[PDB]
Amino acid sequence: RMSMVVSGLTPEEFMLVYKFARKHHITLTNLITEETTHVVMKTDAFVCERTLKYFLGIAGGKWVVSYFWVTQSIKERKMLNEHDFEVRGDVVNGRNHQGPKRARESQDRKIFRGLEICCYGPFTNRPTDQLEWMVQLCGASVVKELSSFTLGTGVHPIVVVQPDAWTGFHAIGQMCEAPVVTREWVLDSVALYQCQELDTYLIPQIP
Ligand SMILES: [Co+2]
Repeated sequence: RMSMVVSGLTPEEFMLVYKFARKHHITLTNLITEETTHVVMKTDAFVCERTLKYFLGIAGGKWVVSYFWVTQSIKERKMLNEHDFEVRGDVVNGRNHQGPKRARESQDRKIFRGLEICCYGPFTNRPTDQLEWMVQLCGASVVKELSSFTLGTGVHPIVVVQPDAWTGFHAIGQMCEAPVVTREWVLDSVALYQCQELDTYLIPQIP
């Protein structure tokens, strides 16, 4: 049916979503799950802040719809089409790039097609498991330990790291034969719904 999650709103804005939820029998909740159909983002006149419910909503190929969908529907006294209120961007993508759009559609071809991803080392604003769930949702396979990468030709190993959090290293290459990228690779790739070329995110691996 319809399950809504909400992001970046104030209490008085949450209340309007609540009103809208009651009028149209839409379950409204706090946490985002697979069962959620809609993510309601706060936007400007339709770019939003990159949030966890934003990445996960896109990762699930959901309706990542601007808060304007609600108030306009409240004002026009019926459920408007999500189509005309869907979010277009953030800071990885200004105004137009169609992150959520590529995603609602593409579910056949997922950006992390046949990939083995390892979120290695400490992580901060984005928990290891949230990045893992994100990465899984885009079609990848999660590896927990560097030595657990499949010894088979068909998959490509990637090591995702968040530099700031440690005090990972430049010595991952010493423990495995995988490209090591910064977590921004995952975040952008998901934001934009297009697998980013590892090139700009690769980290110095010391021989
Ligand atoms: Co290849």
